[PDB]
Amino acid sequence: DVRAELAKTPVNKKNIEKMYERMYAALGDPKAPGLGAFRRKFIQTFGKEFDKHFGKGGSKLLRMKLSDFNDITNMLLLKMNKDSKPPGNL
Repeated sequence: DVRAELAKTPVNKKNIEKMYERMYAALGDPKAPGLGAFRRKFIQTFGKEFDKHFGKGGSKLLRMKLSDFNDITNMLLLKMNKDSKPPGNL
């Protein structure tokens, strides 16, 4: 959806970061209210790299071009989706 947003118009900063806020509030911060120990794994293994390939607060993503972002997130997913055993029990 940001891969559409970043190409929907000339790049639209406040809104592009609002989506990073959605993402990082969901899946970037380890200090979540009701975080599960399974999902914590993904956060530790990639929240770091969201700070690096994107910026903390989205700064790189706020200016980065879509041909880069597309393959940045493809690369992230190519290593996330590599394997990940879904949790068994609440």
